Amino acid sequence: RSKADRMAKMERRERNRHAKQGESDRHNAVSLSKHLFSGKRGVGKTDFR
Amino acid sequence: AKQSLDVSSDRRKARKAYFTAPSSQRRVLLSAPLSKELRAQYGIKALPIRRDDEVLVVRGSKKGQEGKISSVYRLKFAVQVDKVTKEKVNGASVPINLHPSKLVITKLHLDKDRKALIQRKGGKLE
Amino acid sequence: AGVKAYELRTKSKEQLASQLVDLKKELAELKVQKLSRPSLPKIKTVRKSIACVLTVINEQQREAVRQLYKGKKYQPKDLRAKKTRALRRALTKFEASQVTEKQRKKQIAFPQRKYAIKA
Amino acid sequence: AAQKSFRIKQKMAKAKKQNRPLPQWIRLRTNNTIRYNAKRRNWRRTKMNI
Amino acid sequence: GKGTPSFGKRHNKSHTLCNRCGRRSFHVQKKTCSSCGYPAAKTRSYNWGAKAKRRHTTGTGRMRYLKHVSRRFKNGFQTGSASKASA
Amino acid sequence: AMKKVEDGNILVFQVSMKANKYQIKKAVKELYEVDVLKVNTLVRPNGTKKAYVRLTADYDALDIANRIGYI
Amino acid sequence: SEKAGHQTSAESWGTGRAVARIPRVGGGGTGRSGQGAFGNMCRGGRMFAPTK
Amino acid sequence: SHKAGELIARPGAYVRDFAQTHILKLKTSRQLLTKIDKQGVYPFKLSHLSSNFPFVHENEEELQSLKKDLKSFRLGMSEISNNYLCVESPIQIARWVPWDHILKATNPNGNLSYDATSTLTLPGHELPLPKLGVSAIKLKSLMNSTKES
RNA sequence: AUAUUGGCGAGAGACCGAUAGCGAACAAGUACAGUGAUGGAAAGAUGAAAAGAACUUUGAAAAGAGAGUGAAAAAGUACGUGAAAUUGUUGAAAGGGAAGGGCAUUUGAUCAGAC
RNA sequence: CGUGGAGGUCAGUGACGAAGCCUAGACCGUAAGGUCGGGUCGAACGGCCUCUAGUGCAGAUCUUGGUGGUAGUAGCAAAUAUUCAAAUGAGAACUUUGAAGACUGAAGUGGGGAAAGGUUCCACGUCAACAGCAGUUGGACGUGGGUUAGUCGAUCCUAAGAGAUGGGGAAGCUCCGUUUCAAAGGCCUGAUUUUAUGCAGGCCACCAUCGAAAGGGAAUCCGGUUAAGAUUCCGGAACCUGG
RNA sequence: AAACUUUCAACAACGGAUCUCUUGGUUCUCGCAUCGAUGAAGAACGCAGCGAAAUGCGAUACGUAAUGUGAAUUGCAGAAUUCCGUGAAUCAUCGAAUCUUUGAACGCACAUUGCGCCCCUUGGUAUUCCAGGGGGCAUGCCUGUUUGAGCGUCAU
Ligand SMILES: [Mg+2]
Ligand SMILES: [Mg+2]
Ligand SMILES: [Mg+2]
Ligand SMILES: [Mg+2]
Ligand SMILES: [Mg+2]
Ligand SMILES: [Mg+2]
Ligand SMILES: [Mg+2]
Ligand SMILES: [Mg+2]
Ligand SMILES: [Mg+2]
Ligand SMILES: [Mg+2]
Ligand SMILES: [Mg+2]
Ligand SMILES: [Mg+2]
Ligand SMILES: [Mg+2]
Ligand SMILES: [Mg+2]
Ligand SMILES: [Mg+2]
Ligand SMILES: [Mg+2]
Ligand SMILES: [Mg+2]
Ligand SMILES: [Mg+2]
Ligand SMILES: [Mg+2]
Ligand SMILES: [Mg+2]
Ligand SMILES: [Mg+2]
Ligand SMILES: [Mg+2]
Ligand SMILES: [Mg+2]
Ligand SMILES: [Mg+2]
Ligand SMILES: [Mg+2]
Ligand SMILES: [Mg+2]
Ligand SMILES: [Mg+2]
Ligand SMILES: [Mg+2]
Ligand SMILES: [Mg+2]
Ligand SMILES: [Mg+2]
Ligand SMILES: [Mg+2]
Ligand SMILES: [Mg+2]
Ligand SMILES: [Mg+2]
Ligand SMILES: [Mg+2]
Ligand SMILES: [Mg+2]
Ligand SMILES: [Mg+2]
Ligand SMILES: [Mg+2]
Ligand SMILES: [Mg+2]
Ligand SMILES: [Mg+2]
Ligand SMILES: [Mg+2]
Ligand SMILES: [Mg+2]
Ligand SMILES: [Mg+2]
Ligand SMILES: [Mg+2]
Ligand SMILES: [Mg+2]
Ligand SMILES: [Mg+2]
Ligand SMILES: [Mg+2]
Repeated sequence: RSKADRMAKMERRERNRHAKQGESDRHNAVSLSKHLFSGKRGVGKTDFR
Repeated sequence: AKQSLDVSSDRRKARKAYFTAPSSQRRVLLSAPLSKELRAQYGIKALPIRRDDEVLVVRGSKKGQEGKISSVYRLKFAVQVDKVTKEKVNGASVPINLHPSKLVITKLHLDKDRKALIQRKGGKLE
Repeated sequence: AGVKAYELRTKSKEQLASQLVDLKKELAELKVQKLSRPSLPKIKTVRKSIACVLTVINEQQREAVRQLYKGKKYQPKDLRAKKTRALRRALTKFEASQVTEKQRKKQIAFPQRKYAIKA
Repeated sequence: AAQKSFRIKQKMAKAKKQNRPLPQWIRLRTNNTIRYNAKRRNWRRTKMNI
Repeated sequence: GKGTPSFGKRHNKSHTLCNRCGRRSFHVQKKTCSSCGYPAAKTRSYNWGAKAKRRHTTGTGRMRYLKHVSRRFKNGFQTGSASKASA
Repeated sequence: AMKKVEDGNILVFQVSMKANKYQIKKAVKELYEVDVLKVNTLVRPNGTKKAYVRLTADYDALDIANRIGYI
Repeated sequence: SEKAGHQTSAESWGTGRAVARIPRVGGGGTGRSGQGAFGNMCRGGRMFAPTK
Repeated sequence: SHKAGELIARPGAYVRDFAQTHILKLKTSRQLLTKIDKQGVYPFKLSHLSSNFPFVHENEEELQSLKKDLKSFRLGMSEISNNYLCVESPIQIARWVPWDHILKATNPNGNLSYDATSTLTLPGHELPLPKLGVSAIKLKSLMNSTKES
């Protein structure tokens, strides 16, 4: 039992370093956002305030 | 060289067949030679290994020791002979995994099926 | 451990039904014990015994129905042979070998001969 | 939604029975590569979509 | 107010679970699945989407009956049983 | 479930999902040889079915619970 | 393979102030979305003059 | 198991653990625990907590009333045992294990193995053979795997 | 006699070698996203064998220091080899509003050949 | 000059250490580069004569991965507010109880529900990660328990509407239409005694079906009870439909 | 003089290149012809002595039967008819079966675990009310059978 306990503690280390709040937290960030890195700004209507 | 069109000399295929062989194929993959005495007695060179045979270790660090087979671990591709173990200072004793091709059978476990198998391979029984 | 089918084949219908209800009672009390203990290795043997008894009863009834329909046209569809749908729809050997009288007389009169050139 | 259908309640029951960590005797098997449950679900983390 | 305040009024549903394909693509007002085409008799698939055909084709499920046809063919669609003892 | 036995002659069983109240009453009378007053049922959040079977006052659920064999 | 480096859906975002004009994978929520595609200088794209 | 030469039985004597306390939910469990705490620090049978015990006659109505009392007391003891307020005292059988079997078969973790599923801890934290490195769980597995036992 | 990027069974190569080769060498059309049609990843290597560090001691503990297993922990489930950017410690040096370079020699340190 | 593979040769190098990597050491070439020593490492690799190519990077607002300076910096300032003792614990601005001061102010920071979520409810154990300070605490982590109906809803009815059949279009996937240009279906009396139900001897105008958890609609109240359930359980007292 | 900045060397970090590997891919050649109303492909929900997947299977549920082999499976438990055997086993083979709810999906309907009718049987005093068990009831078309319709029409 303590062997398998030490196994699980050594296995959760990299997830802990990526700061996931469990094995069910699997939020994936995109590489680039289109609304942040596309378009130009003119003299008319704009996209954000 | 090979001549048949059904044999393959492909390393990838041979390694996949060995590592995904089932249990009844692993039985024939784990075969062990006989001693010179049993060879001259029976007329057989090698046999598949069984769980109650008395063997001798002829290769490795434990070369020279004897004992009976205690387990034939077909999943781990190994065999475990009694009285060949590694001991610890807290009193533990783990068994050593040995390959059957580095052993010599000195005495068989003879029943009806093994007698039929030796007569099938063309040996003598008297 | 468990029942053996070659021993079950030497019994009759009410004997197999009695053995079925005994095994069902035993599986019930084993589930009662499993409520308190996680590992009970007899549950597997009792389940395989129940499946074996049911198999033997079904094959006895099906053999009786086959002897009852022996030889007749129009057997039931599960007692009929199942190859494939296309194989069931294809022509038989008789219908495939039906031949016109004109062709039959022609094949009688002039069949293909055997010959050699060499001499 | 406190007044649901049997289909929704059935999928909820399966998703409740699937919500467990890995059993510890599985880690002790020979050549075991499963180190965690990579399909674990949480109610506030990710949604089931009916 | 076309963005985040209007995202708060979002609590109905356009699609529910399908019965043929089980996907949540069944439009409740059209009474049609936008994925498998149910309740039409034919299953919906298009040649401009090859990745979707690859997602839903034969062999992506259990193949409860087709996986034994090759063995039954190789043995010759035999009937009956086997004999014992080689004797 | 233990509290209901010493409360209202009520045994608690897990039943098949395909069974209704008539079948539950008939099976309890067949299996344990008692008389049934009432059957209440629910479907649990883990997907099984649970029945509360209330017996009549000419019978004692404590006796059946001892026979079954968990008390 | 004749379809390698082409089994994806990507479009160029245009002339602007931040990024180069390579076609980029669209979508969301996977880590692949926003990455460059189809070029011989892109990771996962086709090679220059594929072998026939 | 499937062994034919085995005994299957329940113990009849119980032991109160006075260093444990937990308020129970069953009224019969509370009444029975009041009687058990009145009984003392010795092993007791469930028949001794009855009110019809001891017998003042031989008439079988006192037998019937004692059996009805036992039927209620089993329901009480089922919840008293669940919360570790009381433990059973075990039934033993003497049994012989061969020394050559003991010395032939081997343990992977010698000194560090213990039960961890037992409930009494004084069995479970015991070494039968200390200077050979065999624990109680390993000794009972050797006894079960021997045929010459 | 001809066709065959699907299905089943085989044999191969002056092909690729984990950012390559199929999107996928691994529970991959998976996880995740979208109302929906659809979109769609990352992720291989302790050791011959887990023999995966018993025991002592400091610490609330994670751990440290001894000890031990191993051919080797300069192989410790962060595990073959472990480059660069970037960082810490020690030693040497230079520095009155950048640093670096070319030609030439002084000073200090360091070094091969050879008679 | 250099790189990945191929044919030939050196009976080439190699566990007395191959390839790779590091090196204020040595030599050769105008150069591309080649060679030797030392350290690290542990299983393969070269010279020459020829064959072949997915064969040489500083740039492309290049692609993917990694890392800096800025910098212990900007900042962690909406919603009036906290304090004392004890207990627990290795450790308490933040946990628990007690003692005080305040706030929401019944168009509440109270008590219930509908959409939606799905176990978050409750108990026991318990702190690596998360709760932009902390944490012995938690909607976190591990293991379980919990939802009981003749009368409450759904189920039934129809609304705006949707939609088969009979027909008619369309190369076809399918389109129109909802009583239509169709031989469109039931009750029972019969007579009652192969006797059970064939005709009955009169009917039959309407044409499927789907569509409301806020419309229409048969019938239940009080008291008690749990860690968590109740117009459903228990005790008492009613009512409705069908037979 | 230190500190600080920069340069050079040794060691240690950060990071995962290079080298060596490979139960994978890719291309070429050869052989074969076998899905479904006797219910397919696909879907949902279940099932292991102790499993969430992958891989199997259907209330006989990681399987039953038959045939071969001949002593294992293995993390633990457990295997005398597991053992000189009519016999292990996530073994191989596979001809007998089982095959929940669905799906072309077939009594009607389906955002419902909704509503019928017929036949046999068992239990409630019951051809009429209620309940359990078993077996059935789609459409188009072909051949035949039976019962009919029409002054369409022939002989009486
Ligand atoms: Mg989704
Ligand atoms: Mg709205
Ligand atoms: Mg709408
Ligand atoms: Mg209900
Ligand atoms: Mg590529
Ligand atoms: Mg790849
Ligand atoms: Mg990829
Ligand atoms: Mg959204
Ligand atoms: Mg590595
Ligand atoms: Mg190393
Ligand atoms: Mg690292
Ligand atoms: Mg560096
Ligand atoms: Mg190349
Ligand atoms: Mg080369
Ligand atoms: Mg050599
Ligand atoms: Mg070297
Ligand atoms: Mg240098
Ligand atoms: Mg060179
Ligand atoms: Mg060479
Ligand atoms: Mg190139
Ligand atoms: Mg380069
Ligand atoms: Mg570069
Ligand atoms: Mg340039
Ligand atoms: Mg970048
Ligand atoms: Mg500041
Ligand atoms: Mg501010
Ligand atoms: Mg404020
Ligand atoms: Mg505060
Ligand atoms: Mg105010
Ligand atoms: Mg006020
Ligand atoms: Mg008001
Ligand atoms: Mg709570
Ligand atoms: Mg708690
Ligand atoms: Mg915090
Ligand atoms: Mg903290
Ligand atoms: Mg919880
Ligand atoms: Mg229409
Ligand atoms: Mg309706
Ligand atoms: Mg309504
Ligand atoms: Mg009205
Ligand atoms: Mg409540
Ligand atoms: Mg009441
Ligand atoms: Mg499955
Ligand atoms: Mg079927
Ligand atoms: Mg409805
Ligand atoms: Mg006709």
